[PDB]
This record gives sequence, C-alpha cells and structure tokens, in this order.
Amino acid sequence: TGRPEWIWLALGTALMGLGTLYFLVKGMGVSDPDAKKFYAIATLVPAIAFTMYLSMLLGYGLTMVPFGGEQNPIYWARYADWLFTTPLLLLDLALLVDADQGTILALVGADGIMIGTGLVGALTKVYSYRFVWWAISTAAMLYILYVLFFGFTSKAESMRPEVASTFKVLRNVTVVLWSAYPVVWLIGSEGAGIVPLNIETLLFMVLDVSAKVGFGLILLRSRAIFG
Ligand SMILES: *C/C=C(C)/C=C/C=C(C)/C=C/C1=C(C)CCCC1(C)C
Repeated sequence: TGRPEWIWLALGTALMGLGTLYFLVKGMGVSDPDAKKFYAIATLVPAIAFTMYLSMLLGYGLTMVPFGGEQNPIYWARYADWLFTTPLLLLDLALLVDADQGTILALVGADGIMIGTGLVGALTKVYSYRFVWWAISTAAMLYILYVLFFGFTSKAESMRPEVASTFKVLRNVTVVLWSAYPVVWLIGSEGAGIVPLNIETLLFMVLDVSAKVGFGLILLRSRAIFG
C-alpha cells in the first residue's frame, strides 16, 4: 500500500518498542514490591501501543468511513490502544497519591466513556453527529482532567514533597498532552478533514510517545514509586 503516514507509524512503533524494553529491563531489576507495581503498569502501556502501532504499520486497524461525500480513512486501532493505555496511565497517577477506590473507578469509567464515544464518533456516518459524540467524549475528558487537577493534587499533599512534586509534573504533562487529542481529532481526518492523515499521524505519534514513554521515564526515575 505504502501510505504517506507509514513512516510516523514506523517511527512510533520503534519508540514504543524501545521504551517497553528499557522499562522492562529496569523493572526486572527492582526488588521493592510497589516499585514493581508501578513498573509493571508503566511497561504494559507502551507495550500495548507498540502492538497497535505495529498492527497499523502492517495494514490493520484501518477502516474507510463514509461522510462529507468522501470515503474517509479512520484508524480505529487507535482506540483499541487507548482503551487500555489511558486508564492504566490514570491508575498510575492514582497509586501515586493514594487515590480512593471510588475515585479510581469513576476515573476509569469516565475514561471508558471518553474512548467509547470517541470511537463511535469516529465511525459515525452522519457528518454532524460525528461531532456530537466527539463533544461527549471531550466532556468526559474534561471531567477526568478536573478530577486530576482538583482532586488528586489535593490528595498529593498528604504525601512527601518528593511524591507531590513527581505527581504535579506527571499531572501537568498529562493535562497538556491529553488536551491536545480532541483538537487533533477535530481538525484531522475524523473531523473537519483540514489536517491531512500523514501530518495527523505525526501529531498523534508525538502525543502518544510523549504521554507514554515520556510519562514512564519521568515516573520510573523518581523515588516516589518506592513503598
Ligand atoms: C497513550 C495515549 C494517551 C495518553 C491518549 C490520550 C487520548 C485522549 C485524551 C483522547 C481523547 C479524545 C477526545 C477528548 C474526543 C475525541 C476522540 C478522542 C478519543 C481522540
């Protein structure tokens, strides 16, 4: 097929793979139980992304959806990825600040909605309805971000400064990167079709990698993961 976006996907496949192996090798060495906990979670994240980037690189996870008079290319493998990686990332922030079970469940549930409605919207054939779903998905995301900024940060102040400071960074990177996804979707192939697929894939790969390997590197090299 040789599609214009394949290179970004070949690049993102390689970064997710490298990041996975490094986190894997580093965590197989750690003896502390909950350091292990954080390692196990942070390694699985890019591992999943890798498999998905790799499947897409290989021609899977792609579907043509009809709307706006065109046969639009929609990479659904993405949601298969995010469906499990996004909640895992949230779990990590939750474990860091000792979030409560109820909080966690609510975050993972909101997260389920966000990716679910997102996909439904990416698949919708009535142009204008694609944005209704998008809207809902974004609302869900905002709920998540609100909790993290208002809820979590608050509980991160019952921990040691080292832990609170590691959390604020991770919280920050997350707020900035996550915020970007809905905008990329809106102006990209799934939305207005203004940014071409190849550039769109480049944006997502930069965000996916930053948010997973970038997030992992920061968290794992901190002593806040120790019991
Ligand atoms: C490793 C992947 C990460 C951290 C992915 C984060 C993805 C989002 C914050 C996605 C959000 C979306 C919306 C708010 C609405 C439209 C559809 C999505 C799923 C692209």
